[PDB]
Amino acid sequence: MKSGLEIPGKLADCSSNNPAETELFIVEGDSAGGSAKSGRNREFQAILPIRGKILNVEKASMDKILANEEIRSLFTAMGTGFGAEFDVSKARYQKLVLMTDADVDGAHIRTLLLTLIYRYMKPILEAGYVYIAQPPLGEMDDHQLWETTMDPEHRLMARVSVDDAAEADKIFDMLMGDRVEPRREFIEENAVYS
Amino acid sequence: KHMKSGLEISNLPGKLADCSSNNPAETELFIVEGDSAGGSAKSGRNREFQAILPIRGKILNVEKASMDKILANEEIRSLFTAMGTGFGAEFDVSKARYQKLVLMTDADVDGAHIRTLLLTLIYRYMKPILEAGYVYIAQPPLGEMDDHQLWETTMDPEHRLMARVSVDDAAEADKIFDMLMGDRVEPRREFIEENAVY
Amino acid sequence: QDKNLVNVNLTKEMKASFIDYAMSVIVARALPDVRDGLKPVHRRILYGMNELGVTPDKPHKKSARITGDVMGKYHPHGDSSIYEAMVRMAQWWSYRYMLVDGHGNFGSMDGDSAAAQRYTEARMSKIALEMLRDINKNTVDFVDNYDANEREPLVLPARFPNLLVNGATGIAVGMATNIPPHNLGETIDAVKLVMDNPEVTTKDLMEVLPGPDFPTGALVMGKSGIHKAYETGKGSIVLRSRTEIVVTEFPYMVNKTKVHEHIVRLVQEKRIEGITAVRDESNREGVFVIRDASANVILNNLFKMTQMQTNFGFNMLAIQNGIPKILSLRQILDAYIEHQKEVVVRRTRFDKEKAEARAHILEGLLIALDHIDEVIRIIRASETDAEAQAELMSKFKLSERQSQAILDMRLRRLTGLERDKIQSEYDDLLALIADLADILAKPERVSQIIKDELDEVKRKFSDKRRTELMV
Amino acid sequence: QDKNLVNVNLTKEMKASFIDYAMSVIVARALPDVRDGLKPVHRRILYGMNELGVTPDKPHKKSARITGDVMGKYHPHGDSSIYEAMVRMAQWWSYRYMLVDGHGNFGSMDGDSAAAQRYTEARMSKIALEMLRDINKNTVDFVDNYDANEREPLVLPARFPNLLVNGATGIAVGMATNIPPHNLGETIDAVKLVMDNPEVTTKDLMEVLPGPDFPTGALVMGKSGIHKAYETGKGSIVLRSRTEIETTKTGRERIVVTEFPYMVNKTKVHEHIVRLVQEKRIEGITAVRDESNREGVRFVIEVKRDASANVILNNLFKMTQMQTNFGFNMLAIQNGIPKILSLRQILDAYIEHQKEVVVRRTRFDKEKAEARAHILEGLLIALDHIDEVIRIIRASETDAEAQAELMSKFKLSERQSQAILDMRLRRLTGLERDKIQSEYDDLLALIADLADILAKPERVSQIIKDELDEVKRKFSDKRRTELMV
DNA sequence: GTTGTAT
DNA sequence: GATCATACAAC
DNA sequence: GATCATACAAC
DNA sequence: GTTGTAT
Ligand SMILES: C[C@H]1COc2c(N3CCN(C)CC3)c(F)cc3c(=O)c(C(=O)O)cn1c23
Ligand SMILES: C[C@H]1COc2c(N3CCN(C)CC3)c(F)cc3c(=O)c(C(=O)O)cn1c23
Ligand SMILES: [Mg+2]
Ligand SMILES: [Mg+2]
Repeated sequence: MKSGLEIPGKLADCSSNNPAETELFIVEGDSAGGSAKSGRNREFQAILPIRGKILNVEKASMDKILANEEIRSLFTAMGTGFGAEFDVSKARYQKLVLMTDADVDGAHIRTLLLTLIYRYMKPILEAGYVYIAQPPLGEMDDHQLWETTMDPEHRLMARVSVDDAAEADKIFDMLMGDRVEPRREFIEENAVYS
Repeated sequence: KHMKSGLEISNLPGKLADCSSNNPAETELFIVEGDSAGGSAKSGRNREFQAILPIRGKILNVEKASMDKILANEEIRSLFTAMGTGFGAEFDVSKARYQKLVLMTDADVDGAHIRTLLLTLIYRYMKPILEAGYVYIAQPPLGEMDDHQLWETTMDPEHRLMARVSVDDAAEADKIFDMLMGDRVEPRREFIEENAVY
Repeated sequence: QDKNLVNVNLTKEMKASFIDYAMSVIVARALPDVRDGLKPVHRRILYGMNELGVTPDKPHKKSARITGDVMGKYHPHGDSSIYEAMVRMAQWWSYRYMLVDGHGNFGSMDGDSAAAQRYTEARMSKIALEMLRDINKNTVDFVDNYDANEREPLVLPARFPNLLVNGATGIAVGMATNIPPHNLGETIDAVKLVMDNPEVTTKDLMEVLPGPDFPTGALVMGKSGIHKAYETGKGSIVLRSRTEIVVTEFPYMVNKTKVHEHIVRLVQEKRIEGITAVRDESNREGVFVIRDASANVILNNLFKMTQMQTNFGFNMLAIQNGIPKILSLRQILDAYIEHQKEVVVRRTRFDKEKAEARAHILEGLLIALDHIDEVIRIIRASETDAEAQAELMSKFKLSERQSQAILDMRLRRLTGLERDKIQSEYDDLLALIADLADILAKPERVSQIIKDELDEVKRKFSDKRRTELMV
Repeated sequence: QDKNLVNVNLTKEMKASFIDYAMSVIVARALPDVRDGLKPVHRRILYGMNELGVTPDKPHKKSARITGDVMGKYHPHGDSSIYEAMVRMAQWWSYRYMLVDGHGNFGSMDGDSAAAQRYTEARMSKIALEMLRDINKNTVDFVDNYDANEREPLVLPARFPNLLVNGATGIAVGMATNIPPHNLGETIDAVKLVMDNPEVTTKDLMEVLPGPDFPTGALVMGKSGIHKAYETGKGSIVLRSRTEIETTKTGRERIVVTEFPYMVNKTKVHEHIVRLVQEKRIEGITAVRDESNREGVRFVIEVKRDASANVILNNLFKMTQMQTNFGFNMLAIQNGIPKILSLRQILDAYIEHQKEVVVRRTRFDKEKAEARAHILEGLLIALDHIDEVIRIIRASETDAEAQAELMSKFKLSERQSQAILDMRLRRLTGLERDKIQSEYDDLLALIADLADILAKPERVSQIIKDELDEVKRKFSDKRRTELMV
């Protein structure tokens, strides 16, 4: 456990210093942040709101990437570093949970956060530190989220595991890629409307 | 006649829908509250001699504000920048960009407050302007008003009714601000209790 | 260059404009009504939820739905200004007795704001319903809204001493009001005690009402202030935190986080030793943990330097009869009692007039059902419903209404079992009209009905005392 | 740690999450419906406004109110997103035919943002009322709202081709639509044409529907793309600001702009010109003054002596947004799926949705007319046998027995019997019958007519055509955008 | 600075 | 959505 | 209230 | 960069 008095504007940090039990919850907006922050067990569970839609790095200029304030917050939280400074052995959290809303928009933010993690935090995903919350989010009380998704004794997590990197690399490039035509085809192909 | 021609740098406030003319003897500067009204004024203002300068929120009460705070306020700053008059040991009434400063606040009680905060600023840090008879006050018959509505009722000089802010006794003036705006509450409390018909 | 220009003295405009914003901010924004102890916003949110049908029994509605209405109908201001007020009426730390039941993020004790009106939905609180009881029985005066295309109540019935129970605050113009919360039960006790022995005294009133009872609990050191406060309407009191070094309860309107942040600052500035650690192990089911330091010395310093101990200055200012007044405990009780009496009477009169009206039309129907053969013969012979009414009125000596009531009679109500069904109702009304007539005639009953209906509230909504008074 | 943990494949979850958001946006946000040419939020605002009762006849209602019920009953998104979408369909320059009437600062062409909701009030536009006509006669299917405690319409009646007339745009995922506004009267003439002559060709159609008719006006350069768009749904068009050269009072040229292209901001172009004039990227400009009045657009670019206005003009047309291209991408939702439709296909779509709505109404009108006359037949018999009827009623203890007798004695249905039991004594006057008779007689005619319309498809189309001519006759404009080669 | 209805 | 200044009284 | 970055396609 | 629905 920490001792405080030490020294992101947001990100409600926990009270322990054991990146083996501690957890970071990346929720979207301070609407879901308060609910999550007001019943998280501030001992091994910290929250960090991702304001707005995360930048799609699979189509962004590595200059605009190093510019985004949101991606700097998430990296600043983790404490891993970036690119040549990637130090998985220094991650402040052994569990990064993606707790986006249960709407489509949240589903979108899921893909963005995943592309960001897979591209510029692969070592994290390769080590299995990335999970995905499984809600049944601002329209939810404190005890409601705690007794449903945030409590370890209960709840249900989804460990992100990559199988065929090639397939993974291909997918992102297809969906989050620059080429649009390929993406459309995918829509036309794997999509049932009526 | 003399008029602007774009291309100019100006370096004026980001807001301020400055007019086209450059005659500080015909043009007019409208100090509105919020862009809700500013937008109505900005569009439908005869963009030739009427400029719109939106003031956001409640202007700092100079009577209770430290000078160090007055020089930091961007709201009052943009104003002095719009007039081009100058501050304190530089206030040149002979260098003002407008000879008609029309205070046009909302027709609500809150509008009457901003109107109060302004006049104190204009009388505390722009006295020369008021002593020159430039400060006027719109007399509407504002956000909930269309373009043609604003102009046809208060912005058109052919049908608008304005009021010239004149000062009688500077002694009685310095006192009214010291009471109504002064850091003193008791006096202001007594005043309200004495001059208020519920 | 203007055509019709006018001159306006500076001092004249200043005095006019200022008074205009002063009165408006005082008697219509920042100060509560001594009666229902509400200020225009809260009263509009309540009457809003009411008309919207977000009653405690009905399901919640999205705040955007509520704010949208309260704004487009009664309160001509910003969503934030409303939704923000609605959010305080739903926080246990803010109101001693909440006036709203919302779902979703409604803020935290740590200063955390509420969520977006697009995520949170809410509805009246059960106890809040008492604020509106019999609102639709002419118990309150109504007025036109700013748009002049709607009507709103000047005050709510307020079947419980809201002002004293929940408190008031605060900042106006040239004056500010600060009233602390009290226990629902204790207050009611005071109300009754006054209705019993008007010759009561400050000391006596304090027998059933110790003092404030803040929704956070904590402790109030000293009692001398409470007295002078209840007697003059102005006074001061100290509020300390419940500790055991762990802190269990913080003072009124005090933030745990802020205290935490400030405690950290005092730790890194030779302002206190011992400070080994300072954590906040507060859960969703309770609240803040903090050698050779004695602690009692460092603990005594924290309360005298930080915010763990604050002073609450009594300044009971409300709006009575259109004017702001510094009222005492008695002045507030008498003011509430009088408002209560007006409502029971007003309500009683309302029922009275309805019953009597109902009986009048009931007497006719009977007359008609008795002579259905002639009544129908009269109608059948009648060409126009206008003539049909004149005849019935001339024959059976009936009034325009009674006659109209007869003409609007469904055939299915011309059966046998019907007559006796109207008689049974009619008979019951005479007893009602006769009972209500006695209540309006006997001031004693109205008072008793008040006492009774209060104890019913104290029995359904009263809490246990949270704030422990010390000396 | 946890107890029950599952394992998700990155590629697996990715494709799932994306496919969800992908379709979500396509069929439920970005692209509109080919029939009413509306998108969820626009349709929810219109219907919502209908329920709030803010019709052309009734007075305006605070904006916050409108968005308040629309967000609380239909559109499960941010308040701003609704109010924004509402304001837009109230701007003469954003909507070729506005669907909303606002009161107060609803923004300006110069990019000005409308005032706060706490200031502006709105309502339906007289024409928008056509988008809802017969909404309550079961002409449109409804479905549960997001909350499953409110019922909303999948599509609207839309008694005028709102897709072509007001256009669409447009950004979704993997796709994006872009359709230009047209002239009401013209669009209608096109719809009517395709109805009377199915063998019509794009050329034949373009004879009455020349092309785009944008709200601001301006000019179109090259019709080649226009025919390409109508025949394939994809095409490129060149748009140019209507201009004219004037001679100043001193005797030098003055370039005057009166009608910028569609979706072109005057001020944005004014700032663009200054950045180019002060950058030496374009010389010859004496000044750039905006003399636009609340009664017209006047953007003047005065040229200096010894300078060809024309030379500067073309430079402006080539460098500023004073001349731009319009990417015809006529993509709309049809049969649940997004499709790139031609002009004919979009018309055929409208005519059909038009036939359906009419029939349903006719049916709905019939079923009602008949249901009534049935009750009228009962009331008559009852008013003919009032004595015996009243006898049966009074001699009955329970209504169940009273009704049962009436049905059995006069051979009446449960509906008819109840009707008789609910008759007011006032209905038992002399003049009352002759009234109920007239009504009944009138119903037999209506039911006859309505029975015919549903028997003759020739009458349904004729009813449509006739009703279009009326919409046209009442809301049609004069063409604003001049097409030229 | 902080409290709460306001611009 | 989050964040920015300010009036107004009173510790 | 005004402003701040972002997804998404096409140009 | 700009367009228009979304976070
Ligand atoms: C959902 C929130 C997300 O954050 C937003 C923005 N940011 C993204 C993150 N940046 C760090 C700071 C700026 C923004 F610039 C604009 C809006 C906005 O207009 C908006 C709305 O509902 O209308 C809502 N939101 C916005
Ligand atoms: C009326 C406007 C005036 O401007 C405002 C602020 N500013 C003052 C001027 N400053 C230059 C920039 C910040 C502000 F910080 C907050 C609010 C605010 O919360 C708010 C509301 O209706 O809830 C309304 N307004 C605010
Ligand atoms: Mg605010
Ligand atoms: Mg936005």
